[PDB]
Amino acid sequence: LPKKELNLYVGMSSMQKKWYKKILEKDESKTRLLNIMMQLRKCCNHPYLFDGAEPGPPYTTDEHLVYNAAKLQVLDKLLKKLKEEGSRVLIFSQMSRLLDILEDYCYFRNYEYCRIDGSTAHEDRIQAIDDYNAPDSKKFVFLLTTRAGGLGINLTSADVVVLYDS
DNA sequence: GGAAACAGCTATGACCATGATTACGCTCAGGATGTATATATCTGACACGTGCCTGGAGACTAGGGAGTAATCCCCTTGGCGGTTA
Repeated sequence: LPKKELNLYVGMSSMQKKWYKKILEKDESKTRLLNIMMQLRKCCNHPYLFDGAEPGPPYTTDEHLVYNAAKLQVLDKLLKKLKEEGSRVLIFSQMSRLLDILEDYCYFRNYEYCRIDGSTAHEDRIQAIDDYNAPDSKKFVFLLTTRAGGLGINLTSADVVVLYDS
């Protein structure tokens, strides 16, 4: 059985277009751009990563996060579809900090999962893998990094794997 | 009927409360003192004219400092992963 591949070209969120211009035109201000590569990469990845895109002193946790994000709207659609389809999904990303927001947004949707990140533990890696690969595991999603997570482990219990970033 | 025993009354001392007195401080008094003020008058120093002259300001040439292009490559940068003190 082969594998399918689709590249979900989604438009960059209009809400963060303010800050994306604020990065291109150097408009928010008075910070580093020593690696314009990464700065645009983080804005390409997620807006709240720039330390002030989340204005709330209580830091509200609601649909605004998926609202202000370009990708998570398609993610929310695909998570709803794959939940009914029973697809056991794996998510890969580069920024461990971004995964915190996904961990927070996983809490919002109340999914079971296990978060493996660079330098979590030794026994925690084993146990989180076991719970995810446990038979009939309801851990519908699985947070994982890119350069720390997928270098030899087998996840045949899963079928669909999604990249947040390239 | 007498003696003991207890109870109540009385007085006195003790202790606390109030009144006065005093002393000390201070804040007014008042004196002492030293300071500001004004004024009228010297006077020396600062400002200004005069003369002069030599640096300043052009005027002119020439030759390499500075300026730019192109090139490159090494290095700083940043995020992570995983340790541990």
